[PDB]
Amino acid sequence: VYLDRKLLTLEDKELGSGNFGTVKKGYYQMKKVVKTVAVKILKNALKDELLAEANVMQQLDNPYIVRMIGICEAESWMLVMEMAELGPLNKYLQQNRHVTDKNIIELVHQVSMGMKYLEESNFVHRDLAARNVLLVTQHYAKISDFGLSKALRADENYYKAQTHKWPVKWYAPECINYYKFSSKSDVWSFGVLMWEAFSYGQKPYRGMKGSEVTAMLEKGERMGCPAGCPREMYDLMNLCWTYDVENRPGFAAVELRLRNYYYDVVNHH
Ligand SMILES: CN(C)c1ccc(-c2cc3ncccc3c(NCCCN)n2)cc1
Ligand SMILES: [Cl-]
Repeated sequence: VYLDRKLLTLEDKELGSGNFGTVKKGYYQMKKVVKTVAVKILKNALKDELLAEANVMQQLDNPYIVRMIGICEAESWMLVMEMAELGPLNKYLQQNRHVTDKNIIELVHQVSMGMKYLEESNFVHRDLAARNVLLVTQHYAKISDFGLSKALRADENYYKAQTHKWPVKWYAPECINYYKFSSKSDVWSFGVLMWEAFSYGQKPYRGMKGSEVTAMLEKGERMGCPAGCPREMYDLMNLCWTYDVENRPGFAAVELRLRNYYYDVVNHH
């Protein structure tokens, strides 16, 4: 949707940055109330990527996915989104070390619900990481950052990339080796995201080059169990890290395992 620039107010507060430009906090006027927003502003191919990112967000409607308000064509191209005011999950857990395991399970289960919907909708995220999980509240997570997302063709269950700056530590072997991105590749990333969440926002494969990560994975080696991570949660991360794409579970199976485990945790102690 095309938004009116006069109805938008930008704050000095920078929420994010990259080659595209920045993300700033703002306020947008709705029919009656005013809405707090996060605005992706482009620096003045880069314009087309923003419109495709808006096109994907327009098509998604789920409680666990950041809602887009619209696009604003003014001093620059802007993508206006509802703000998840607690911000990225990795930074939040680095600053709040006392969040319980039950609370982490709850948040990771919400991400899996959002991804089950994306899988059902036949979109591939291609940038699933804890930095792209945003907190609305300490008990409500949403998936953001659809800049690399693709709508799958009607005849294929994967997107084939033509070019190769990629978040390689979050990518499945088939992505790195064959440039093929499927919902199962997003499951691998989700396993890295789970490790990050139970490691209170620690970076995965710390001190390792992307090429050293690839070699460790090719040898059947994986990151260890995070300190105090429940065994059932670590077993699920390893299942997400199944090398062969055909034996790796899809998001329906991942979400069901997280649902049953979470409702078992809440029913106990
Ligand atoms: C508390 N704090 C430091 C903070 C930082 C970032 C956000 C925030 C919220 C957003 N909400 C909706 C869409 C994008 C959002 C965004 N984006 C950019 C990077 C995300 N990988 N950042 C909020 C608070
Ligand atoms: Cl990386």
